[PDB]
Amino acid sequence: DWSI
Amino acid sequence: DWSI
Amino acid sequence: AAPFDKSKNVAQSIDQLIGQTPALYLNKLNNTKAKVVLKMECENPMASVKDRLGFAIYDKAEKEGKLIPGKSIVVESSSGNTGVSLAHLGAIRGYKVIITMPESMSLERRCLLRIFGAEVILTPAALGMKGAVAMAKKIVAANPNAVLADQFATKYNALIHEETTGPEIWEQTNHNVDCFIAGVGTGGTLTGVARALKKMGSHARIVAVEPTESPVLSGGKPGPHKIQGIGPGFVPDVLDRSLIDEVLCVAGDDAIETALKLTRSDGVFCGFSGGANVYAALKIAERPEMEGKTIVTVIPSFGERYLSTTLYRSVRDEV
Amino acid sequence: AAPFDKSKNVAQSIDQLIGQTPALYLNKLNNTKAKVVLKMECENPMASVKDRLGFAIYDKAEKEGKLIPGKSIVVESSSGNTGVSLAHLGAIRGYKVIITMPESMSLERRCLLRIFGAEVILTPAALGMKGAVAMAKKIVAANPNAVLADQFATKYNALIHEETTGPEIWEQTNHNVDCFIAGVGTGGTLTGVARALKKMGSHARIVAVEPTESPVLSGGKPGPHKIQGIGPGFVPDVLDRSLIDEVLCVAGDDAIETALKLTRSDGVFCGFSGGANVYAALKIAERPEMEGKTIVTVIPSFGERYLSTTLYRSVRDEV
Ligand SMILES: [Cl-]
Ligand SMILES: [Cl-]
Repeated sequence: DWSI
Repeated sequence: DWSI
Repeated sequence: AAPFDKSKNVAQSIDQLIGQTPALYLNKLNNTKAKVVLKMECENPMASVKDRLGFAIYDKAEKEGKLIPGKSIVVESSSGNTGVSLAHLGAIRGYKVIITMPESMSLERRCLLRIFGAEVILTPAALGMKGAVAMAKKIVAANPNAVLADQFATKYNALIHEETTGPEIWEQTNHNVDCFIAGVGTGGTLTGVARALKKMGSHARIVAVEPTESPVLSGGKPGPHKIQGIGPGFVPDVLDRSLIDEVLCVAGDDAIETALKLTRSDGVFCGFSGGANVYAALKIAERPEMEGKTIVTVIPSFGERYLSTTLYRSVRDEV
Repeated sequence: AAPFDKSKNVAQSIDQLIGQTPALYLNKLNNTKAKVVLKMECENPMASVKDRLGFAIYDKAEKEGKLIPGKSIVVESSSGNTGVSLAHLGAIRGYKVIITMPESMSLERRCLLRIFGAEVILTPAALGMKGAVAMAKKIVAANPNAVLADQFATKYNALIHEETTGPEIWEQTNHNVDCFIAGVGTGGTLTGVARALKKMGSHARIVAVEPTESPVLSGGKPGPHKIQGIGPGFVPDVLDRSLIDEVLCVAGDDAIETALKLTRSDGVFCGFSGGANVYAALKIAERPEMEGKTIVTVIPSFGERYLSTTLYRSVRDEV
């Protein structure tokens, strides 16, 4: 998941 | 050497 | 902004090159009867839309008295572009920057931040992004001078998009927008542009994109997905859901296919999320009601940052 | 060009985003009494100055009737940015592109070209760049439809810089240039800008940079060096030496040090050759006669392309  |  | 023709003046600092990005019609890939306009945030000086959020946080917090160069330490948990833009601008503004991220991240992500002299604190791989978030909170809780960038809640984020991204779009499209589509990471781009468009009297439909595999806005469960840059797995405080007309899910594999096609069709070279945004724009553009209408979306980041990811593995494997 | 405010209009194709780049004063790194202005060619759409040469070759050759989309095959030997820009524009213009380069080149160089669907022909490692040059010549000699981009001799190369890069610089600096400095790869940037400046009546001193380790313009012997993008080890036909007031050698290690310092000082993130150009600009700026004068140089390419090279190894090792 997340990569922001 | 060269890289263009 | 204020508006500043970069093509005719000499900037005093690289942060004046942020924003005022180009806009580009989708052409060969667009086989529909609607116009699709791409807001080219990949053309920012550190190659993504987060340059606008970085600048807004440093500029607006300093102006309000909350950051003081050489005293404040800016801390954030990010394995993507926010950490890059924070590291890049903190360096030239005389802020110590600490970015947390899991131990398992690629050498490229860690190394790009250390180039700009950020401190990178690596958290245990097994704890994932949760572990990096917790470490950033503890660092800020323990040190009075350490403050969180707070990308998911900061009022600066939607505000910068309302003051810049949205009025640029309005001028570029000659005050003609029928639909604005953007993947939601922090929600700043969608929220700020939607605010500006509504203040200008536009009736544009506002569409939020999220990954099918982590359909949180749609009411489903968070989960791991491929679409780097969007889909945090909660609803960020920045995002104002009252402005959204439709939430459209895009599958990670449609994003990846679309990115690969865009390079060859139109020469646009971007990450997963510009593939998801364009997939979504083309889907909307197929709807018969959109015939002759103008759809605007965003290319959030340049492709070169993703050369090592699943995105271009099909090309990597081929090579 | 013609001039086209990208910040206020929607482009019909990505090639309209080439050129009209920003210009930026060197600030924290500049401790001298001269102004140093950086022409930010790193901000081109495929992240280097070669986007201007690519466009000029496709546009001008087609207009003259020498290239016909879907018939002509564009061939070039390049393990650097020319091959990228040729591959990128050939794709969206409907040209088959073949780029030759040694087998030993990094996965990134080969993979970036295949993203844009270029054919990459790998030549034996032991033959080096000579082997890739010979293969490109044989391909073009054998096939009537195959033609050489010919970056080192094409009249299009200096011409594009005379028509665009040089008049942009002139407007941005408000018709005030006392010295223009550029590393010579093909010599196009230095030759075209020097032509425009002289046509405008400028008395600017024109300085060519080359690597100390391959000081060919200076009368020495060619040799392998680190400064990617410049120093071909012969004098290219594009280069008009009659326009040059001084040839200044820069050592590869000064280029590398300067690149690393520039990121942290001014937020400018570039390759070896933007480090060499800035080192040379700062050297000139220290000369007492340059007090109060304006020196312009070029940042040829964005740094992200170099993350895997010797350039940032010191950071890589540190990480
Ligand atoms: Cl992207
Ligand atoms: Cl460079």
